[PDB]
Amino acid sequence: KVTTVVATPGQGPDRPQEVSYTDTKVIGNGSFGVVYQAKLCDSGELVAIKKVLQDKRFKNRELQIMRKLDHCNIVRLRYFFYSSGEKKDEVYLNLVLDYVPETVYRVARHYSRAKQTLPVIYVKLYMYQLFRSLAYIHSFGICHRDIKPQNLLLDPDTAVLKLCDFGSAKQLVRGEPNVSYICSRYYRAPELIFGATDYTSSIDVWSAGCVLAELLLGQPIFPGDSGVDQLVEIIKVLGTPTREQIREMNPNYTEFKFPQIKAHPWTKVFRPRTPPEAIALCSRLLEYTPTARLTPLEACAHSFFDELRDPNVKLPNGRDTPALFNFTTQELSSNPPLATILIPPHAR
Ligand SMILES: C[C@H]1Nc2cccnc2NC1=O
Ligand SMILES: [Cl-]
Repeated sequence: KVTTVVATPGQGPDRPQEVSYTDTKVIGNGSFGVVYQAKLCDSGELVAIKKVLQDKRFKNRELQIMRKLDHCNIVRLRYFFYSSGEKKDEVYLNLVLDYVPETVYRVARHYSRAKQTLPVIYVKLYMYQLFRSLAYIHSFGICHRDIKPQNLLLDPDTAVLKLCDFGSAKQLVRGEPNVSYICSRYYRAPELIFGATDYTSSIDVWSAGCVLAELLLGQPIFPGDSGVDQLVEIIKVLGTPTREQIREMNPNYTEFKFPQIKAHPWTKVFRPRTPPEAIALCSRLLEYTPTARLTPLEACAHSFFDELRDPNVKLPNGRDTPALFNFTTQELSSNPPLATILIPPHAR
């Protein structure tokens, strides 16, 4: 079966063209709808189609955001079109996205089940690209709100990483309140658990730190029973937050009645084989005080990733590393001076 739709390019001008695809099969699910895999008749290239029920009255936040983005470390919106569904009054938005099958989650699971550790070189590669993609979106004031291993797609051969699933993403506006119960639980920042509604894109940074730790440990670092137990799991490592730290998180409620627990030193949290740079970076990601956390750009500048800036660095499969230094002014906006560190001599 060959299907044809009138679809508008994602980043291109607003002019619909005919698009044909075949080999359609379901590969994903969610409250939003369904996700298909298909092959374009033109390029024979594989693509994901995210199908979301559309409230014809309101605009789709994910579409808006997706159309603005153009980055190597973000899954790009090829096309979008509309279709019919069930009732005669229902309209579905379809997002035609890059198809990348492997995920940081599956990759990390293979290692975890083999009682093995993911080689630090990959940790650096993956985390660096994640921080770069976050630096990009944050420069637009856009927060992802769902950073987790499942949302990090991997090309196993090039070690290119791409951020996906902007269904929870939003452009944060100082003054306007945001929902607190957001993000996947293990990767949920502490302020969110405190019911904060005036939070910043630094919640993504917390999430990223959770991913790093998980990759270093072989399992989630804060595996909470629930949204509230999530805080207990956190406390059992960072120790009870101080009254000032709690104040910083902008709480809607603090009546938790948590028992007094002392911090567990980072060096003790990880395997002894763990590089200090990784521990050091982690400790400045997972901080109670939101403003105390590194920005993605600073994180990219961290020493943990120095090896990546070495002119001789190579992928374990012998190939060259993906392009990591081709920054744009947009990307460096939050702190241009960092270019000195981010863009190395040999790269210029
Ligand atoms: C939406 C997200 N889904 C997906 C699943 C498997 C492979 N690639 C994908 N691309 C995506 O954007
Ligand atoms: Cl490789």
